Amino acid sequence: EVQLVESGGGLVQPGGSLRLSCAASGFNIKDTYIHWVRQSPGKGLEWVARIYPTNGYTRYADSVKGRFTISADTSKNTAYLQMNSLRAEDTAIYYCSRWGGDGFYAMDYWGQGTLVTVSSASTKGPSVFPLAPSSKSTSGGTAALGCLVKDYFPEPVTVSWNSGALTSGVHTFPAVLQSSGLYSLSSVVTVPSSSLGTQTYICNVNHKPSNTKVDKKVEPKSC
Amino acid sequence: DIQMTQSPILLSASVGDRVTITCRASQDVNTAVAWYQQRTNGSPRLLIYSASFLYSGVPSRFSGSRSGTDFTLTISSLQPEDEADYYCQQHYTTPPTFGAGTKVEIKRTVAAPSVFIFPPSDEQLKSGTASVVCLLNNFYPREAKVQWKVDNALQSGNSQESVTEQDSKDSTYSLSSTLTLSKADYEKHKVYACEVTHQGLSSPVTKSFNRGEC
Amino acid sequence: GSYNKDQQSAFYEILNMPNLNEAQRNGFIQSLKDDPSQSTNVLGEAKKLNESQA
Amino acid sequence: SEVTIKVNLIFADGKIQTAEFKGTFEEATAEAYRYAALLAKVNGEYTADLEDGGNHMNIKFAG
Amino acid sequence: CQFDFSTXRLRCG
Ligand SMILES: OC[C@@H](O)[C@@H](O)CO
Repeated sequence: EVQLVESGGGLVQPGGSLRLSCAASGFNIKDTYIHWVRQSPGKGLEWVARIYPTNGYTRYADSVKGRFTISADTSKNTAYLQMNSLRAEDTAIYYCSRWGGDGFYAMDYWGQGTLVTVSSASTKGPSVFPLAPSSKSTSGGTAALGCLVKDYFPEPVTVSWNSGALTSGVHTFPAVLQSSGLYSLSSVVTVPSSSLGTQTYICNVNHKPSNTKVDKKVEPKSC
Repeated sequence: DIQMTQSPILLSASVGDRVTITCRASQDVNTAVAWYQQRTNGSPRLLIYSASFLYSGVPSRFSGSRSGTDFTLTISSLQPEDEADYYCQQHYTTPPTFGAGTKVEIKRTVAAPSVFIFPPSDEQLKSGTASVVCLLNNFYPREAKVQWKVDNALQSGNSQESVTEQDSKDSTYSLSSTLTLSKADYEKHKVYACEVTHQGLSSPVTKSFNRGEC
Repeated sequence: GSYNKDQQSAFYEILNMPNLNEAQRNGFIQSLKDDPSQSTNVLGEAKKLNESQA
Repeated sequence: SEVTIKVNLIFADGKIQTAEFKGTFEEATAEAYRYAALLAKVNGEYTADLEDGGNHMNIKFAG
Repeated sequence: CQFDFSTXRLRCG
């Protein structure tokens, strides 16, 4: 199974430096080209750099030349992107991909990607509040409940329900940027009304940039 | 450099329809064009390479063609899981470049939302801010108007909306609207109401609570 | 690995730049190590950053 | 400035798709007619009726 | 349409 895994993304100040890694498995990077491609609201999908690890030949996008360098360690089957003199415009998901793999002249495997956020704002962990089910969140024998994940920076946060065992009826809303410059989102799930009180419902919230891990049990209110 | 111009930017069609999306290179790229799909929460996935060749594992309902500098991606029988963005990319010259993308949406029958409301949690009310959440679940089409009223006064500028992408199972949308007040303001008023206007409803639906009620 | 005199010279220039912080200085030095073909470009961008932080 | 041309694509068998083209009015217009011509190859001769100053199009294909 | 990190999807206006 071919796999590429990016790591190293995170919050960095303008002018700052970051180094990304791209760990390959299931194939040898000496047999292919390895690319970095980024994706942003401002420019969409934008090629960044490439390397041919068996001879070290590299090419770069004009907008990053001199500021970024690509490299590869074949003994670790890993490629790297050094990112210096970072600017707001470099804020993006960074993917690594391979090209020419199995003779296919396209980028046929891409990693999950890693987000780089270039900003002078500080890391902030979220507060997690229950959205308790109530007489105002039920109809037709089913009920909605959720978690409000408020005031965090930077992205991302992840939310699951019951350690991932609960996926049906879940809606985790896109994050919204508040006027404060902090993000917020809610995740809700619709369940049988009859399960409230007998089935435990927990939202598992993780904000790695702040090392925030919260497991919030959501139940009906007291009255 | 070479640019790739994709059209249309948005295409909406019913399940089973044949859909066509296009991509024009600013100069000759021979056949060196690939098509990628990006599903919600996903990375780009290769569908077609060298203009017309299907990548392994890709459903045969996908096909690609080239005429000069014009490239097409066709889906012969649109499936709910084809709901995604599609991107073309040339690799004829460095830098390789991508099109701006085409968003493909699924048309389905009208469905009115289930409308719910959530007071601020007592936990949140310990610390000076109050978030009131209005939830619109599993509706179609996407267009909806959500208005907030506090003690019957129309609110403006103090709410934000978020909408999910189309559901995998039923092609619907859900939406949250969050009203944000100081705790002091929240405790000063009584009636909190969300009014929802949507094509599937015969008239607007108001979901309300009095602060302090069970 | 080893370096030729031009490579050594680029390292020396970045090492001595007075307005870089140490994260930046080592980031640029790391780039010189990463890709020798980019030495002139990397040095150029280090100079720009050094100047802007005067 | 930037405009959106909204298009109804009306096929001979009654099926309807919708599409949007964005750009300057002139760019979006050129792209919409181009797209119509391309679909016409497979779906039959097209007719384009414009409304809203040309910002909306109903494009019907003959089959 | 504009790409959004949160969904990894284009969002149209
Ligand atoms: O990639 C995770 C993302 O969906 C959350 O951070 C919410 O935006």
